Amino acid sequence: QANQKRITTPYMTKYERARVLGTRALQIAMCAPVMVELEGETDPLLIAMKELKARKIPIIIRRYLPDGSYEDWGVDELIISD
Amino acid sequence: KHMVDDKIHSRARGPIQILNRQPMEGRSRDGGLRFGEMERDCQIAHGAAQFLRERLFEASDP
Amino acid sequence: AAHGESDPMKGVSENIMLGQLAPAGTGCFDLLLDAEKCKYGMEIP
Amino acid sequence: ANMTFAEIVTPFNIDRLQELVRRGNSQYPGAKYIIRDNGDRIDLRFHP
Amino acid sequence: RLSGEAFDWLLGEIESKFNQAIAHPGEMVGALAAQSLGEPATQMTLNT
RNA sequence: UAACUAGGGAACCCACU
Repeated sequence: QANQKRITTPYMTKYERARVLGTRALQIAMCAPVMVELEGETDPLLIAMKELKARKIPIIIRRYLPDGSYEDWGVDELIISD
Repeated sequence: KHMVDDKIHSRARGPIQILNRQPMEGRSRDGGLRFGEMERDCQIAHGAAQFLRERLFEASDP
Repeated sequence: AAHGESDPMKGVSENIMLGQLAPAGTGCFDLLLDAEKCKYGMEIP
Repeated sequence: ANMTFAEIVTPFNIDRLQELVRRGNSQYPGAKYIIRDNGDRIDLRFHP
Repeated sequence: RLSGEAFDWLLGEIESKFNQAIAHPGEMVGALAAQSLGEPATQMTLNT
């Protein structure tokens, strides 16, 4: 199933954004390079919110279809919820 | 008779039972609160499966 | 046990009893670290 | 002053967390455990 | 009596607020409905 | 020249919600 057969919803759900911010801010707190030009923060969770609004989180969500298949959506491909 | 100094307690990785390695019961033995079945159901309803893993596995008895 | 049954553990209670991460939303999916987009980010000082 | 959050030392917060460890435990905003890179716990309530 | 730009804004708003109301894949619907039925169970009374 | 951890259970009763 290529990008033609890409059948899940284009909107990033609340669960996907809730886990993406968590595991991105956990990486930022473990001294990952930050993708965005931060204006000065110490909270990694606020920096991950900056990267989520910048659509620059380097994470692909593997959405498991219930038959066994899986799609791979980029965060920048997903329309953010808010 | 119900005073708030008699009822306040917190807990963080204190004494642990010997039969299973879960925290103690009651504030007199520095025990922790019970994260019962209905809270497990409520955190299923939130969909906080990482918080539910953190409660039921990591911050209780890893 | 008498019938030799198995448990595929796709449910919620099975993963909670075994203490691993449930497939319940924040957990229904999996996350892949992107290879190309990590080139595009700068190292913080 | 009895429930703790495990905050990871990064260069953004290393001065703040350094000051909270210098306060030690019971100088309220400080800390009680400091966990090494190999998972070794160091108390701050017993004044090393 | 809407105007043309008001009507374009209206269609965009209807399309947005419908796409926000789609059920999210991953939502624990079962526990949600069981709580949605058992929480009015305590408020109901045979003798009221 | 600072020796650094904790230990039980089972029943009943009462109280809080």
